[PDB]
Amino acid sequence: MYEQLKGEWNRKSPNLSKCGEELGRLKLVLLELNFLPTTKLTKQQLILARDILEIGAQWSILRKDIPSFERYMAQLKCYYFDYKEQLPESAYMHQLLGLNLLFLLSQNRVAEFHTELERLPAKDIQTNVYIKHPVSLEQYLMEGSYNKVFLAKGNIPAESYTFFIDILLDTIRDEIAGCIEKAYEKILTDYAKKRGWVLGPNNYYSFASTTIPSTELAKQVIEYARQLEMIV
Amino acid sequence: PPPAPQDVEMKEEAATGGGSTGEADGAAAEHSQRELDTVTLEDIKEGKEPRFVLRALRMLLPFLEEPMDTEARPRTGKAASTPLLPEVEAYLQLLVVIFMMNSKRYKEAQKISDDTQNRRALDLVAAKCYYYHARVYEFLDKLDVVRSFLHARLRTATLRHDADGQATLLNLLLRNYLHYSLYDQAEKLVSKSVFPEQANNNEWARYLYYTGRIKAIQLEYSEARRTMTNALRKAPQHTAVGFKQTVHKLLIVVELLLGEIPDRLQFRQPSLKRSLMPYFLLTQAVRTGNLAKFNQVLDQFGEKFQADGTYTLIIRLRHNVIKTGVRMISLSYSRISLADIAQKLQLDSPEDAEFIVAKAIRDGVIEASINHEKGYVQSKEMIDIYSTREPQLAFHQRISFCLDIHNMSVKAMRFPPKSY
Amino acid sequence: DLYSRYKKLQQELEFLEVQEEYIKDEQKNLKK
Amino acid sequence: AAGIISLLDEDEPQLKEFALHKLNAVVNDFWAEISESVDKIEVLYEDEGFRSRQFAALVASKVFYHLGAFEESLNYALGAGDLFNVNDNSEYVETIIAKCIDHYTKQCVENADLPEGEKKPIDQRLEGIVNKMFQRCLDDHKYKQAIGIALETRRLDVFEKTILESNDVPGMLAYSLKLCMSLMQNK
Amino acid sequence: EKKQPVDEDNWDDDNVEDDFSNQLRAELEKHGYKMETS
Amino acid sequence: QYYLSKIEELQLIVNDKSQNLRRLQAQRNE
Repeated sequence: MYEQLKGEWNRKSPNLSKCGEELGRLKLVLLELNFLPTTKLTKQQLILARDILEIGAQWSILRKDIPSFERYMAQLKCYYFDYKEQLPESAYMHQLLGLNLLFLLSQNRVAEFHTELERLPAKDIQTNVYIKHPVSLEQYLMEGSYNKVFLAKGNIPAESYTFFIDILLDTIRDEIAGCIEKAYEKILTDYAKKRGWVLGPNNYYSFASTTIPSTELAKQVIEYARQLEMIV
Repeated sequence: PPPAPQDVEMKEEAATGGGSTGEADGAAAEHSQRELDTVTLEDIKEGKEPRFVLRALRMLLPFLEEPMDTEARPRTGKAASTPLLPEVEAYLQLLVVIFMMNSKRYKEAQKISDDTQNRRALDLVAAKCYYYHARVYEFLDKLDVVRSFLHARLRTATLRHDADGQATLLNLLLRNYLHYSLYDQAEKLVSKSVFPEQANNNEWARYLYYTGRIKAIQLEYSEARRTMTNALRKAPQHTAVGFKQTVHKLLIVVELLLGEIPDRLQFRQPSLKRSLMPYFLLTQAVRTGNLAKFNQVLDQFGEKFQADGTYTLIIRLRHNVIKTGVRMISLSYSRISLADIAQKLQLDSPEDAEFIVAKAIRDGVIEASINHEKGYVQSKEMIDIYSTREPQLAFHQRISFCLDIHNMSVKAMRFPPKSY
Repeated sequence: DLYSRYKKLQQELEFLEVQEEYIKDEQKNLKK
Repeated sequence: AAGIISLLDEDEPQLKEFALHKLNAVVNDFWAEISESVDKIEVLYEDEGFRSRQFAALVASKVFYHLGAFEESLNYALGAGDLFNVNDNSEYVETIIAKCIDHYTKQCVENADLPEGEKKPIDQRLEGIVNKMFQRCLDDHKYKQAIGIALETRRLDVFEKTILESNDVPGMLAYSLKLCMSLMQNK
Repeated sequence: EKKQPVDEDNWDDDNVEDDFSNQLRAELEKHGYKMETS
Repeated sequence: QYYLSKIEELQLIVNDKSQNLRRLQAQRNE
């Protein structure tokens, strides 16, 4: 009962063929029980399905599939949202949570990034090294991550986020565009060639960078409004 | 002797109830408020009361369900809403609360069946019964049954009459989780209504407090400052002991994060220092920038902020301190030497200072317009602010709004009832 | 017979508003 | 609630039924989720393939309680398909159906004053629920209420058959025309 | 509001003290010494 | 017993504040 789900974690899946069969199974799992409409025995069932569910993102992240990654990850939070007093804490919970946190910064949803941070005040504190790397990265982001881009990468090579850190790294910030370079500062080829150069907008950075009557129309309306009040 | 204070204090309630009944068919919101205030300051003042509330008109627990069982509408609602005041003030905290909520549920069942004089007295005393629900809740634990009923009653609130206490209760539910529940406010954004009457005038400020809190969670200081200040403006009552100290803590920490450096000459209230001095220490540290002292004060006062739902904010400010300091330097000069500013802010080296300045170009301190050359940092503040064209809009639209706010006039001439 | 009560209430409301607009106009005129 | 949106992103009729179960189970305990998923639910609105296609309008009507848009509830009921009649009474379903009934009466008077014909008929389910509530009134034997609906409905058929409310003809059945004289003007 | 637990001679001068609370180490006199040393 | 026919009455009664408005404007006219 609920097989072909726990016998694959040990070997995990070096290949991707297992995705199709696994995807069919979760449909059965979801069919066998609605996510969480409200039965602690079903909760005992739920924890069984949490592993594949939480493993669900691990496959999407493995194969670079954002649409399922977001979808699967959202489900796990709902599992954690559920009271689930019996919920047995696992080291995975902390590891997976940081992956969202690291991704959230990746998707420049900074407001959401802090939102999650305040959701785990007891986790961050000083322990939970698993999620300590993203916060350090975030602090570096609000501070000069540009210099600290490789400092945090070297601060800890891995925290079970070998791929997790990869998304952030390849998503290099480029807000520095509001400056002068390219024979005006010359430093900050392929970068100087992308979309012709830098990201594409503006021009060569070395050469990159009153009227009452218009006010008349706008002011006219304003003045009448004051009069309009004095009607009655 | 004990009877005499009771014998004088528990009889004017009869006169107030008589007035309420007489005006019920007159209809409400012009006399009820006074009776509600009397109820409140009787509750603060709080035996034989259960026997004296016996079926005042005909044509503890057993005393609770005796009256209606005996010879028996807004007055009945008020009586059913204020039998729990004795235990409430006494705060027995025992199962007797579990004996009280059924009265509330019965009152909830009673009021729901009523309907609008009820919507003008019973509807509002519904606010205090919800207050008791929440109290009775937090005593044991939070629950969304109140949330479900409130959400259902929102549609009724959308009917002829509307009270806004429901938003306050929803915020109460949000804060129960506190830093954990953040989708709740996401909902509150869209669900927000006008409720401009502000009839209570305390619910408005109350909700503004937590609105400022949630806004500050996402570091939206530009408007968080103004909303928190406006909320603090509407608090005439004493509300001193541990009541406004939280609001002040939030406002001042938010301000410090933004970059402004306050000074205690602002508030320095007698009944705040003992609880707010940790913020004084941290702000004093920030104004200078002694990181060692900052971490010292942080680890010393680990609690409070942790217990005040603000630990994360200070933890993040621990690096915004640099921007806080740079605000002043950018304000003072008009053509800065990058190396000199680097020395002043003990920065690493010239390229680090240039990068920091660029990062600070964003929005806020006057533009830098760094030239990336000998000009280094320019920070050429805009000039011509002289009520001239340059402040054409700046010193015209300000007055335009300040005068269009004269709608207080039309309100005033639309207020006079001039009975008969 | 709530229907009749609603009907007469509506009649009173319309009569009241027409009276109100008339009074507004009369006061405006008397100002001159 | 994030499961709701996450599940909806998935494409499967069984997934749609699970969304149905959870959402009709929680309508207001989680509101912003559906408030933002309005897009997905409304695109599913018009889909013959969706087994519970009418349930999309059911969702609209049920969980637009916060969304006060009256016309929104009107179209939600119009597309409700089957569940509109079933919902005789509940916390707020009764309110929305009553609002739909009053709007239907408004439309009836509006298009009936049009005397030359070619009046755009309203969605059939609307007059169906109107007649169902008329039957409930007949069961309650509220002749005055029934006739009042009939006249405000501007349909003389219901006005005629209202005489069967009690079938005694003491008063109103034969003497409420005086009341009509008193409180009406349309010659 | 309620429902909230938490809780010149000594005023009108906090700003002055804090503004230079760190300083005064030179009393303007060590300042004079350093100045003349120039 | 549809409530459709027992809400408009409350609505109109509430709206009757136009009566007080009429009183005030009558005072001005007087």
